[PDB]
Amino acid sequence: PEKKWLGTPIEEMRKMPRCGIHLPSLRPSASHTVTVRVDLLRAGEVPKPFPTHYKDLWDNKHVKMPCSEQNLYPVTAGSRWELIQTALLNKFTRPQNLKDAILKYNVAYSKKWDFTALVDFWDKVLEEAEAQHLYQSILPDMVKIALCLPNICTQPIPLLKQKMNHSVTMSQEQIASLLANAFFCTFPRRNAKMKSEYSSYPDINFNRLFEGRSSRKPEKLKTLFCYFRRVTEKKPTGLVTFTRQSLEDFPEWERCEKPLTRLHVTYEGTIEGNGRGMLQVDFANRFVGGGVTGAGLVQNEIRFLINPELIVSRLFTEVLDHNECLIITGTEQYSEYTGTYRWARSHEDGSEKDDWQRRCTEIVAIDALHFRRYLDQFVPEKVRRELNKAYCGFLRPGVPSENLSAVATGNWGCGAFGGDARLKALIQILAAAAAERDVVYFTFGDSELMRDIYSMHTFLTERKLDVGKVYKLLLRYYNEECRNCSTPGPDIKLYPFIYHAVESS
Repeated sequence: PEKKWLGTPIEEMRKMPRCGIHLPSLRPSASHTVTVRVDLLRAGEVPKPFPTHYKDLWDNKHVKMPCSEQNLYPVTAGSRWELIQTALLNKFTRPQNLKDAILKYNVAYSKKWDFTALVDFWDKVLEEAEAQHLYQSILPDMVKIALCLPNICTQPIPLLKQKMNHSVTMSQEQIASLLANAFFCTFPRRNAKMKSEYSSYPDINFNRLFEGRSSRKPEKLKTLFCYFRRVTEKKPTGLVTFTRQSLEDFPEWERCEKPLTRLHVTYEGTIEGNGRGMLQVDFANRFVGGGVTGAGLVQNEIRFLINPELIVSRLFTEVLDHNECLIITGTEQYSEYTGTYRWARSHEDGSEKDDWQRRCTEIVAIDALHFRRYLDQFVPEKVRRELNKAYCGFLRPGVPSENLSAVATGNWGCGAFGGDARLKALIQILAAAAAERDVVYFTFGDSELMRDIYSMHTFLTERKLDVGKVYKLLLRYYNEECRNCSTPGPDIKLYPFIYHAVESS
């Protein structure tokens, strides 16, 4: 029988907080927006906002806040924020009450936004007492934090545009207020099909969670209301950092002399459960979070539900270009799940916090390409694209490699997305090697794949092939077995080809 895991013992892999650099003082800079009072930051205390009082920017470089005095609506032109306040400061006893409240400041979508799934959740899925608690406690508490937005998020939030290398660090409390607003669909300029300014950003308002008959919707709502119940009953005290990273220069893959690093590979366990303290790869959509606020539940998006603070990145994160990723440090897990997705129960996150009061949970969104024609991914241009995407996700400029955790990852962009698991494993191993990080690879039930990955890594390591030598083998595979292949896949597979090439010298 196959073993459960192979390679380096997982406990010998580096992880946070132990491996981490000494953090300098948290402070704003040209590359770092910090929305809280750093001098008053104290463990277990809700951070205070900086500035003390709301300051507004309504322009193309910052989030358009719903509480802006430039957020106008027909009443003459009147305050949409005052209308939002009046709409939401009402008693809800039936789901149509919530629908009508939300539509008061979204009149243009009165017909276009269906609320069938919300109605069904409220009346059919919840028991009478659960529904009562929803509308007597949770929803009014959600309204309170949402309408406190100008007192909570006092500092303009910059848009993380393409090509920006920039960080935003905000409190979990600030994020809660932002997400309560997203639930009540209050963010202006984020709704229209013909959107101009925000066409290159993901949806943020939660309207599409309320629509349709999908049996998935009630499980999404359960998971989000678990979060909203938690943060309203006990205000979170941590910080979260969102960093856009955009690299212009990449390794010279054909000549790279860096050695392969360590590997732990296993067909049991999960990235979030067993990669604690490690850099956790989110198998992302280029629109980060993908369809999380609307339809379907695909590769990675479950993470955005169980760590819902990740969702707020959609407010300010432009669609990722090929050379870009988003790194999120400090999100908390609020829910556990089974499966077929179903909310199981709440989660009490036990992670330690770093010196900036950020939970030791680092997630990187990197989007694989889709391969609608299988052989496309072996073309050198496409191998390099994926290498560079992974490398951007793994690299930490100016951080010594000894202070970097192992990368916790798995079958990135494979299955129905068209990626070949064995190629993608080797691509991630090479990118990790170039960024000088070890790899913890979860195959999620596939024990033969675990063995095949371990066997290849062992062979390449023992024969002392560096990144460049392995890349050259991938080029040979393309040129000799793929370029002229007239069938969907070649007769000789990649790993067998690599073994024979090296063994024949």
